[PDB]
Amino acid sequence: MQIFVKTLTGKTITLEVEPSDTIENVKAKIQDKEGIPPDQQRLIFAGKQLEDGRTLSDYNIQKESTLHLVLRLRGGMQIFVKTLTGKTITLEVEPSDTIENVKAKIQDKEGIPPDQQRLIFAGKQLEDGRTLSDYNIQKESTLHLVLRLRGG
Amino acid sequence: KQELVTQNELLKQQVKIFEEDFQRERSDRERMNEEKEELKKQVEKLQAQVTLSNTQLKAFKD
Amino acid sequence: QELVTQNELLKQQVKIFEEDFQRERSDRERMNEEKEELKKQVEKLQAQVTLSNTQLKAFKD
Repeated sequence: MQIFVKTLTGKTITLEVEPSDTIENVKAKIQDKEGIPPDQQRLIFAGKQLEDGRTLSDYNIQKESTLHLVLRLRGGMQIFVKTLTGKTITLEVEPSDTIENVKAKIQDKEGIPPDQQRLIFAGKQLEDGRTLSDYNIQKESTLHLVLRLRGG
Repeated sequence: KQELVTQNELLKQQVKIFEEDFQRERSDRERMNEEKEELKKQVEKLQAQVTLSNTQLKAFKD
Repeated sequence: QELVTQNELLKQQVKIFEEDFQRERSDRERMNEEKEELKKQVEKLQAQVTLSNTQLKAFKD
C-alpha cells in the first residue's frame, strides 16, 4: 500500500509499505529515497512521534495516510576529518557506514568527489567496502583526508 | 488556509527536536572541554617535573 | 487567528536553537584541534622527563 510523507516545507514523498512494516522500516525506505539517516528523522502521525519498534498497523495508519517528517540537526555519532590544509570537518555517521558512504558524506559537505578521497586512520588506508566498525572507528575519532589520483 | 493548527503541531515538534539537538551538542562540547582541561593539567604537571629535575641537574654541574 | 503569532514565535525559537547548536559544534571542532596539540605536548614532555631524570640518576645514585 501507499503512504505519503510530507515535511514542513511541503516536499511530499510517496512510499510503498505494508501495515506490518515498522517505523524503522519506513525510515529506512526514506533513507533509500532521500539519503537521510533514520536517526535524523522524526515521524509524526495524528500529532505524535512514532516509535521505531512499532508497526504502521500499531498506530492505525491505513492506506494513503500521510505522516509528517521533521529532520533533526544531528544524529547519534559524529567523527572528525582533518585535511592537509589543517581544516576540521564534522560528519554524522553510523558505526555500520561503509568507508564509501563516509566519502559520499564528505562529498556532500565539502564537494570532493569520492574517487579522489583517501581516508587514513591509525596510519592505515581505509578500504571502501569496510565499515567504521570494522576499523574500530569510534565517536570523535579523527580521520585524515588526502586527495589522490586513483591511477598515478 | 487554516491548516495553521497542523503547522502549530509541527513547529512545536521542530522546536522540541532542535532544543534536544542543541543540548546533545552542548553535552558533547562540555565533555570534550573537560577532556581538554585534563590534558592541560597533565602538560602542566609534566613541565613541572622536567623543570624540577633539570634544576636539580644544574646543581650537580661544575 | 492569533496562532500565526505563536507560529512565528516558534519559528524564531527554531532559528535560535539552530544557531546555538552551530556555536556548540564550532567549539567542539576547535577543542578537537586543541586536544591533538595537547597530546603532542604530552608525548614530548614525557620524553623530556625520561631523559632528564636518567641524566640525574647518573649523578645521585
